[PDB]
Amino acid sequence: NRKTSCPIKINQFEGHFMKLQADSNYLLSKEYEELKDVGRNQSCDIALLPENRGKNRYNNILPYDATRVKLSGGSDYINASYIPGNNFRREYIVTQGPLPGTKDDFWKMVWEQNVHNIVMVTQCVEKGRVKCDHYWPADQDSLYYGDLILQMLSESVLPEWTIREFKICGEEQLDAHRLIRHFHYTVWPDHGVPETTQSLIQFVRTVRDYINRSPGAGPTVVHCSAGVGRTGTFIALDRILQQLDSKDSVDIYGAVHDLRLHRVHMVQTECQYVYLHQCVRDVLRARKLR
Ligand SMILES: [Cl-]
Ligand SMILES: [Cl-]
Repeated sequence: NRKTSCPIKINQFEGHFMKLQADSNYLLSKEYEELKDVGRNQSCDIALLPENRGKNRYNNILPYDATRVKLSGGSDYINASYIPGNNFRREYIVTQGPLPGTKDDFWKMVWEQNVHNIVMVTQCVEKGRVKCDHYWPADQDSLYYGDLILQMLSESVLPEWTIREFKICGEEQLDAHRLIRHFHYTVWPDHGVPETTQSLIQFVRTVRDYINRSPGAGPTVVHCSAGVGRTGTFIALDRILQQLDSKDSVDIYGAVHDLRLHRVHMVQTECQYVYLHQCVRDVLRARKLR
């Protein structure tokens, strides 16, 4: 029944988005609402098993069975979902903020899934509430995490994000040792989206640049506290900005639709949906004049 895609010619985008926003977002809200049930036929039965409650930060925010990431061994559960790319599977892994009791699991998944890049879009504490464990080392002294050894090589604080590099080694499969880059966006507001489009556009472009210069990146891990709206907004913006560099139409609706198929709450508020439109708007406004 419902639309899976709403492509807009770039030359029409400014007017499209104005029309969507007219009459207090009348049409924007109607469009957003058409996405409401996408993916929602899918079960999370494994995530709900009695063994796994402690492994979920939030008991009501769970991976679908069909797209969950599995750990090797006798207890395969982690709160994490695969997101396919346009050209190949497993472009992204979306996950929750690791718990003290799941941080070893997190690094095991990183190792086993050949991940080279992690994007974190939450602070560890927000508004007095714990949102994520500090699941990486506090300094440059090496530490075991389960069967893995980790050592932080650098930690670089920038105005709106912090970039860390780690050495990691686990049981040898496709590699025997690895460098991990971690991109920590530190300024997402406590309720609402970033104040500027520029900030997240530049964060997404920076991460994408680092990924693209890797000889082999693996899936990119993206997490907030729950692996929900902020993470989905990040990934959607990555897709949308690449679209603007390749095609003469942009499909924000489709980008969000595609994410919702694979995990609950991928772009979770109308405000995030609006923000994605504002980002596209602003890029196109600039380009029109250059
Ligand atoms: Cl996939
Ligand atoms: Cl791809």
